[PDB]
Amino acid sequence: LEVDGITETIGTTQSAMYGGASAQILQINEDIKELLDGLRAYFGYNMIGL
Amino acid sequence: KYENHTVTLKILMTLRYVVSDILKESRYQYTKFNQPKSKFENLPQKLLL
Repeated sequence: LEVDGITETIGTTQSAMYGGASAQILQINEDIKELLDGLRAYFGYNMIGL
Repeated sequence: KYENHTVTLKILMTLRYVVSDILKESRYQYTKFNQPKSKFENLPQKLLL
């Protein structure tokens, strides 16, 4: 935007292919995957006979 | 000792300005985003000193 000699321009993280917060979601997903898979070791697999 | 003499000097002085004319006086904007209601704000003036 430009008015009477004062102008401002901004380029945001928002994009047609990715959302603004997509970066944080990607990191959170990464952390959860390590956190959950490691935590699944504390409980282990489930078994049942037949 | 210098009753009848001519004295010459070099000096430093602080800078000073006065306003002769105001150029691009008033610039405006109706800021509304992330506000309870519309607000009026005065953007910077330009001064000719």
